[PDB]
Amino acid sequence: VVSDPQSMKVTPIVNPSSYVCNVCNARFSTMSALSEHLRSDHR
Amino acid sequence: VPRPNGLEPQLIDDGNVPRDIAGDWVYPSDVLQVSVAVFRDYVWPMVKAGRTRVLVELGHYVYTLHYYDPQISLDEAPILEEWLSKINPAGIPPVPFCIPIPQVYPCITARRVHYAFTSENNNDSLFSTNAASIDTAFGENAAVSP
Amino acid sequence: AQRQFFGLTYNFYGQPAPLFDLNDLQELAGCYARPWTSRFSHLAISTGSLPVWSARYPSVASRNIVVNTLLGAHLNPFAGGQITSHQGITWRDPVLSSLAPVPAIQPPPVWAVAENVLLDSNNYPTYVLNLSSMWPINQDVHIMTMWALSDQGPIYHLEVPVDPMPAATTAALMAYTGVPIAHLAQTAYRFAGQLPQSPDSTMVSTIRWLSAIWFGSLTGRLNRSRTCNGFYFEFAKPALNPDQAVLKWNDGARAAPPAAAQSSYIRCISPHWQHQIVEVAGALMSQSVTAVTGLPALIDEATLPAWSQGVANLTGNGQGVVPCLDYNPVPMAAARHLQWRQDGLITAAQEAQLNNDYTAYALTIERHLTAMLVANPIAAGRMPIQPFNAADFGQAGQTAAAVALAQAMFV
Repeated sequence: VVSDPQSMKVTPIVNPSSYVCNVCNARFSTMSALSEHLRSDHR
Repeated sequence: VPRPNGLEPQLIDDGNVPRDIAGDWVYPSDVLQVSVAVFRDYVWPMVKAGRTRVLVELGHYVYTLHYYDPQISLDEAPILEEWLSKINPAGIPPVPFCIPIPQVYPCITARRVHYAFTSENNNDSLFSTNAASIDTAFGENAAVSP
Repeated sequence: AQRQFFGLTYNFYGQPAPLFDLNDLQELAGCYARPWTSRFSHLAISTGSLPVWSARYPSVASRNIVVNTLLGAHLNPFAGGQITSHQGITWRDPVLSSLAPVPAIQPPPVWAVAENVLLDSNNYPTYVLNLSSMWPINQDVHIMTMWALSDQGPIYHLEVPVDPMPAATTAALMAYTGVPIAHLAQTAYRFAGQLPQSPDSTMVSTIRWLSAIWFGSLTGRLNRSRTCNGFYFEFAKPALNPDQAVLKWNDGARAAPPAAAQSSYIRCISPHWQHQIVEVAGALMSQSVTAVTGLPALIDEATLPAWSQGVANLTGNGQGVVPCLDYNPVPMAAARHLQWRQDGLITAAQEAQLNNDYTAYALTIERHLTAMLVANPIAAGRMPIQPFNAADFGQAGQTAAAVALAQAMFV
């Protein structure tokens, strides 16, 4: 890796910040917590 | 409307017949106000992937500019994602457009990724492109209009 | 149980190779590229009334119509014994699960593209020697056969015995009450496609009794005031989602077991079945029965397409055949409303009312398919629409005879 000026920076195509319940929508901080909504609430 | 076992989430189109996000959409602004929570979660991840050019159709908006430097690299995505996260069913922030600062020499430029760009020619107060410079080289020369 | 399904591959309509490309393999819902146990997969999770159809799949029967040519294009077994491969795509192993790219080191022989290849089933000895694992494949191939032996709507099969519903049937059926016909097709199919059942199993004679009990409702003979044995299907306004059926239970004046067996194959000539989830459901809901129990008899060669003429053990022409009474959605429902008025369910004013509200609905079905066939021709590559032509859509065959069959099926 060579830190430099130009290097077409491209944002993640899917905001890693939050995690939406796809069945419902109750979002979560870490992917992990979203597994619980989908394993618990939606199962 | 979401679809089962790996199928694209259909975006209920105008005629009221869910269509699919990978295409060309026309977003009646008002809609985009009581809907962002969705927009940003299904069509947005799509536009970035570069597979769903969308036209947000809002009459006359206020418009914030942001001159960046063509030398260095930049990706106009977050100065947009943020703008989206500030749209209530109430009010939207002045549409922000990033614009490279016009250089004097013929500089090497870093491939930036942009998304927002208006259809109508709203560049009517540019006045001048490089007052003091003996000549703009990479920026858009805009000699003082006579 | 049962192991001897005689199939028939989809027609090419005059096209070079089978109507489907490479992308169809990695787009199927559910289990990756596994065409088996698919069909009602994109409908596993209901969001609303609106029929599930995207850009590539312009209709309801579009998902199935595609998995058909994709199915036949990879059916050398049962018709040759080998496994072959079409355009660099083959099955993983003898069990025949999902389709992966041709394995290196020992690649299978290239499939010889051919139209309408007769499937014998016994030709592939590995099938019977591994029945409990590759059982769904029997139900699916049977589907493709019923769909292939027709250029206008899947030919299923009604029946109804001479005597009343068994004592084990009436107790099993009282569990699918508040369940739309769209869902009954999903529960019926998913049933006979996962474990080898018997021809005389309780869930088989009940699901068959549920299909023929649905036809009478579709014709209007088995309405709210005339149940087969306490079961019928209440239809909502045609302008307010006519797809809703539901098997309601009542205690009114039942009909009566017919003097003889009314075994008869039915079809939907009008290309309307393509976008109607109710027609596709009624067809596949009956096919689930003829799966565990092969064709009760042969199909009539009377009409049908020019390619289904005299099949091996599917379509005959002698005396061992059963006539196929084909209908048309618009005239069928127009005669279905006429039944309701006869007994006094609807006013004589709602007679000519429901006709205009439905003919306008069926028009939307026609305006849609015609606009999709032009968008997606046939010589392009795939066949999500199936070239029906615009000269039809309202040339109703012997629909008037299908209605007379329902009156005879429930005297």
